[PDB]
Amino acid sequence: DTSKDDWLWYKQPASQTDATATAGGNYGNPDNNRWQQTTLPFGNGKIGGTVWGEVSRERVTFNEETLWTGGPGSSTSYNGGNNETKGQNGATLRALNKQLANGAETVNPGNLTGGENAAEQGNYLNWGDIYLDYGFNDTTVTEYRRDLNLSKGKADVTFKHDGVTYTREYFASNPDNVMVARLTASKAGKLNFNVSMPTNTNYSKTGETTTVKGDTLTVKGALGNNGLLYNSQIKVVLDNGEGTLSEGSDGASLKVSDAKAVTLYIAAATDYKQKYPSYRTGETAAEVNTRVAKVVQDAANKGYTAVKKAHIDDHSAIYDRVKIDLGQSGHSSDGAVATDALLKAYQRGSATTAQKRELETLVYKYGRYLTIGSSRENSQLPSNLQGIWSVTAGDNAHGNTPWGSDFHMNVNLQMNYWPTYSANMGELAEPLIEYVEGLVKPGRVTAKVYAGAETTNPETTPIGEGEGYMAHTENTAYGWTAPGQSFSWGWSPAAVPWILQNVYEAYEYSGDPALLDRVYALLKEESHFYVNYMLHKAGSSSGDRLTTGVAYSPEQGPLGTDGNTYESSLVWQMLNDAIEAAKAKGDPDGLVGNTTDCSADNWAKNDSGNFTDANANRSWSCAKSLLKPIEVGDSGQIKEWYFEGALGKKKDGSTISGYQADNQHRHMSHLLGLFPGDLITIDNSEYMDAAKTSLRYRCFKGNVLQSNTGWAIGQRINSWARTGDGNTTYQLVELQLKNAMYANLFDYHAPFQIAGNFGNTSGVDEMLLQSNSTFTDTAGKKYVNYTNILPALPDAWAGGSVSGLVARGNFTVGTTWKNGKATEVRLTSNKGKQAAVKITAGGAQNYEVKNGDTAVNAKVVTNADGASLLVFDTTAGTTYTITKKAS
Ligand SMILES: OC[C@H]1O[C@@H](O[C@H]2[C@H](O)[C@@H](O)[C@@H](O)O[C@@H]2CO)[C@H](O)[C@@H](O)[C@H]1O
Ligand SMILES: C[C@@H]1O[C@@H](O)[C@@H](O)[C@H](O)[C@@H]1O
Ligand SMILES: [Ca+2]
Ligand SMILES: [Ca+2]
Repeated sequence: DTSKDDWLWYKQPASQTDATATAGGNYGNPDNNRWQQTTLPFGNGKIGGTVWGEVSRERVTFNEETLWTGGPGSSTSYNGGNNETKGQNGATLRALNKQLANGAETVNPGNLTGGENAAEQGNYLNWGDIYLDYGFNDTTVTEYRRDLNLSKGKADVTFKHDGVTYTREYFASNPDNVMVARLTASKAGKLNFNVSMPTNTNYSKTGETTTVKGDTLTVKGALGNNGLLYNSQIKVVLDNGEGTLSEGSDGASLKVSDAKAVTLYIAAATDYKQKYPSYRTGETAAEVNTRVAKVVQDAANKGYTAVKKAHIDDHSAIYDRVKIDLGQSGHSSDGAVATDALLKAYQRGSATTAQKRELETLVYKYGRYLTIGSSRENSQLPSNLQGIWSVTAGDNAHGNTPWGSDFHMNVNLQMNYWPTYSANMGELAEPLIEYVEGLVKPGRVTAKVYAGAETTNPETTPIGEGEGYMAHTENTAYGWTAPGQSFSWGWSPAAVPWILQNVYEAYEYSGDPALLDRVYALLKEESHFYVNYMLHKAGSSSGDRLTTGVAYSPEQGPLGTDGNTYESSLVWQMLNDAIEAAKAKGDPDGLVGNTTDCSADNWAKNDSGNFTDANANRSWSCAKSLLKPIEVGDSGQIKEWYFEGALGKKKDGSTISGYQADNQHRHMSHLLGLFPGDLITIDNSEYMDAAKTSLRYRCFKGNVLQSNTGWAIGQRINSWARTGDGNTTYQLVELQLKNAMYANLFDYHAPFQIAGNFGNTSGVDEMLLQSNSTFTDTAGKKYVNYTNILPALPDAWAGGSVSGLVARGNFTVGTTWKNGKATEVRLTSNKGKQAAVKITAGGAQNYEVKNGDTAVNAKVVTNADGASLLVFDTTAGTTYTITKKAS
């Protein structure tokens, strides 16, 4: 019974599905454009398919997460893009900073660049395709449907051809490390097809072979760019013997005749490893082949029913954690509409309320689905710009694949991991944590070359004990931590502080001690790096403060300013978090310090880069207090640059060079303290009005809401949510759905970029629940990371319910509301932490707490603004119910 499952579903194959939305760069080929707008993704965090659902020549576009060009072996001098001749072991940066300190508003930052060789950078590759050719004379069908069952983690295709009902089922199992295709024909003798696996023609190879052994084909080779070994295998299994399984008449296929029912077991691997400097397992071609062979052998020995059960079990265990009911229709509703038609209706303004709710909740749920498919606990790599799904390939960076489908760390990679915790998929953040840990070794090289932070043995010094690791915007599978070849996107060292927010949240949401140790080690060394090498006393262009020196604000404005709001906001957050992590550990390193004898003069350095006063206070508390990251400009906006006057102008009325004149720059790099950070909050709201002014300019021309890239709308959804304005937040949700989603619900730039799918999920979470702020009651008592129920509920969602969301401190949160106000909150304490609960839609002072059959003593505390929390002790594993006071 699949009647209660969430489906995306279509009444026609990918080839006949609407692909008329903006294609974007790199998708001028019709077939590639069709791919990104209309195919349905599935994956196990490692391998992925995108299903076309073609009646005759069926196609599943195929990926493996580690098929990456570039890195060691791409040249004989691979050093992660670092240009020693430009960086001069920090000397270049030190001299440019002195020019800024001496009053310059900008400098020529041309030698703060690197990463010049595109072959060394490399990119993510589409592996190729699986073709299942049914031979058919005509493609004439009835009762056709293709779907993606998000609830069971599988794709389905069904049609009736010539009296024969055909079925296809595809999934990729994490427990058994295998992709499965189940193919059936209704009447015996009537399942005939050829199975092949061509690799993308557009990457170079060395010694590729397609081979047929038993019921198994193997494509096998090495990448020509870097020697990376790849191997994929399809094992065909006819149902209990019946059918002619023969080698294809071209040596490169397997032919099935006169079945019945078939199960294909599909597996793939490379010899990649996240292991600096070699990035290889050290396997031979023959070893890779044996490995891959086992996975399909074992899958085949388990059999279809067993592997399917284990996959659905594993998938639904994570997928079913969160339920949402806004009064949506679904695939089983009377009058149900296909997903492509629903999208068109929503865009037209012809969709009913129920259909609008169906699209909004489907998109929400798809962001959770896509996380499960691209980013599992045992993935070798986090989700990239496209998750794990791509059709394009070329050897070099900045080539055939847009932005190399890379790890883009000046908003996109961060966005990928915004909903991971709040949407109850905490374990799925593990590959991100490992990736950032993976940046330490190569980033120590960058830190040395560009900022003069030398770790004595960068390969064997534990994380936390080195001098610092530096990385920038464009990153890869191979420690490409160098700044890019052009400064005006390439230089962004605060990328690391930022991604460390995503990493630190793993601890904030769980309270796990093992995670605390890992996040502490990362924060300690990056905080060390900034304090000792990056920060300097600002010159006159940036006022009285420590700044981060030569800066670029992603991705507009002047090149090489004396810090900026982006870097200062992020370093402020990082120090805030480092201090919190140190405190949770007992501050065993004595690094928190204090603000006694605290001055930006404490950062004076001699010619060598050693501090003039070895003993001056440069503690984490001191540095934090000296950043002063937020300044309000003459349009009442948060300034993006410290010399800013009115919006996008200098104090003299001239235009800020490189500022996007219509005010709609996609990035909002100066508002990171509002979201995802904790600098500007509803409780600490000194700069809330300015953040809202800045947001209005970045989203509106007068009273008219502007479109933008899918990810940019996604960040705006989250930012507006943190302000408490549900109505404006919802307008941005509608905008994203109308203007940045293809028929397959992939978010687009254009072209397809997955970050906005993840940002949508996060944004909806922040509407319904926030947990990042600090409450101060009238007596000065602080409640950090209090649970905020319904902080930005739109008037459009008058009633509904949600369960399974996660708040910081490790609480599971369900809430039911009607007439715009909470009727029940269910709070499950997972760690036994003291609860502190705000009910924004209703007022917590009007409610009371129970533990099953008993009343809980909850204290009502309020602040200056007449807002209240319910404050109560809890025990691990207990669910508390909060309901309106009853007589
Ligand atoms: O060259 C790498 C940088 O590309 C920027 O994206 C450009 C894109 O390459 C160009 O074709 C044009 O259309 O504008 C885009 C945005 O300016 C990235 O934004 C930057 O991060 C680098 O990847
Ligand atoms: C993946 C890329 O990330 C940043 O470079 C943005 O400025 C681009 O517009 C694009 O979204
Ligand atoms: Ca992955
Ligand atoms: Ca926080």
